Amino acid sequence: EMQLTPFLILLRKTLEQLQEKDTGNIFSEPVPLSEVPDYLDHIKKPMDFFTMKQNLEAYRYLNFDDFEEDFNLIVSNCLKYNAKDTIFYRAAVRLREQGGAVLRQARRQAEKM
Ligand SMILES: CCn1c(=O)c(C)nc2cc(C(=O)N[C@@H](C)c3cnn(C)c3C)ccc21
Repeated sequence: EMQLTPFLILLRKTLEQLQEKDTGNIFSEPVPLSEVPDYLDHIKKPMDFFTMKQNLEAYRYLNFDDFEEDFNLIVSNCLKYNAKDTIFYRAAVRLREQGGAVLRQARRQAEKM
């Protein structure tokens, strides 16, 4: 199959590209429960890009689909929690669109290895 090191290099680059699409950095860190005290009542598995970076370096993404699954959680959690008329909801829609294109290109690179 493929070697670990180039795959992790690719995931690192892809994660950076996804964060670049989050210009407000609203997905960069876990949603602050100090300010959203009911968040865990609705969201079973919080996700954010800092947690994704920790998972990456902890060797918890060994295939592309697990990495993409956690990105999709960032999006879906935000769509679930926030009303449609909020900036947060619309930011998740835009991230789904822009991040999907980043991910399709990165997957093509993974399939080259
Ligand atoms: C879009 C994801 N997201 C949500 O889905 C919901 C429901 N709330 C969010 C709230 C913040 C947030 O509070 N950011 C800044 C003002 C702040 C204030 N104090 N602290 C410690 C921080 C980080 C960020 C993202 C959020």
